[PDB]
Amino acid sequence: MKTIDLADIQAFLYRESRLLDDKAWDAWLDCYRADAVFWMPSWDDISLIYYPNRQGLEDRVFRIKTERSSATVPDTRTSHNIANVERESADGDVHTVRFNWHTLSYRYKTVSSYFGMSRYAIDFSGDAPKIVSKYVVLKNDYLIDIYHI
Amino acid sequence: MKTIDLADIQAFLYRESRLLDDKAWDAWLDCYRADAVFWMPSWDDISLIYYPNRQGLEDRVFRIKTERSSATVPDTRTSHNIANVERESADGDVHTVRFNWHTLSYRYKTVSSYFGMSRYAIDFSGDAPKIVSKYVVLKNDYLIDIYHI
Amino acid sequence: MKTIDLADIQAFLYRESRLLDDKAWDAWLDCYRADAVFWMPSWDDISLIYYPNRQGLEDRVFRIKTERSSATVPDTRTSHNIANVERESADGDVHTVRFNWHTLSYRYKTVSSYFGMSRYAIDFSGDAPKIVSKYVVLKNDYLIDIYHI
Repeated sequence: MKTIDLADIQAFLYRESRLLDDKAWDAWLDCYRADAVFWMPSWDDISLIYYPNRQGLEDRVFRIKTERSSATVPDTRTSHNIANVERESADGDVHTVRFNWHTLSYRYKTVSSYFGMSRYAIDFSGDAPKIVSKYVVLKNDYLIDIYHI
Repeated sequence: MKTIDLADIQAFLYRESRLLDDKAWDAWLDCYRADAVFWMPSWDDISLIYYPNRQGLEDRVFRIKTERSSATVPDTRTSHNIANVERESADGDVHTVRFNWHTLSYRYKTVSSYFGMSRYAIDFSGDAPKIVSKYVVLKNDYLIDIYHI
Repeated sequence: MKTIDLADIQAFLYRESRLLDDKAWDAWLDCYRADAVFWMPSWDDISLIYYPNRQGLEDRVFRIKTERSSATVPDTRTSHNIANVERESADGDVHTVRFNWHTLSYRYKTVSSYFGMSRYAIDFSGDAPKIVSKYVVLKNDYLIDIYHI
């Protein structure tokens, strides 16, 4: 049995979000299982982002790399802040947690905040954890990319 | 003996604040002992909120429900972020902790931040924890309701 | 052997930052080894702060005390929020960690945010932990003092 606790899960969440903040896009993608679903719903009061597997995320990372390859200073500096992590369930080595988050983002003169809640299912059966499903609720919805969430 | 550690306390703090963010007002009230004191002092440089028992909080929740029962979209979305949790004392099954917090709030176009420190005494003697005392220092004091703190 | 885990490190980080938020300047200085190096680099796209030992920090605390000794209300209220703490290495009783942070600051009408990442090396060999090295990356760099970071 793999014994996985909240601290193990938090360590993974901190690493995953660090890989975005540090623009380590390939390492970041490797935190996701090839069959990972990634879903940020719209508020109907149609998703903001939906990918049924990781390929969609790979393509989006390709777009980000392409945009950045021409781009000059100032860059966008981001800082993820993962809070209030609660374990919801475990099914074998697949662990489901929810958490609140607040990403601060800065380029040049202006700071932007994005905040909300996320639910992750994470497969700990391999030597490195792998996200099986990501669900993101953006609360300040009225652009946003994957490196903000 | 109930052995209660910081993680158990954090789990409770995350749940309590989640019940506000998710507008689960009755479940939220049940995190508080009937004799709970709830105090957010004013800065004299008279409280912003004071209740000597839970009844005052029940009445305030009634007011919130009444306001919401007519209200249309956009709603106010809140996100609590509990940080820097330190245990201060334990007396039997009553555990006292302090922590910093930052609630982000959004309706329509504008994000609001509230931040400060809180001290909780929490009774873990029952099957579910119960807040015995809540003290809240709002640092950006110059409105605010119970779902922001 | 001193067994030190992430929770022990977090407890220390929370205390150290609390001593700044509560303006306990002498107690704060005592979280730092006399030979502590404190470095907040500039972005070259020359540091914002560099001290090769604690004396520089002592002198800066003296300046802060002098400024405050004449100053009237409203004061500046600060609130540190330490997030995403990851242990990087241990060498004997010296433990190195990185973390993200967001300090909120308020005086009078306006809230200011400072955010970024920090790396600490902390010596746990004595009865009280002592910072041996502090490195701070301020992401929203375009004033700031030691009580903001």
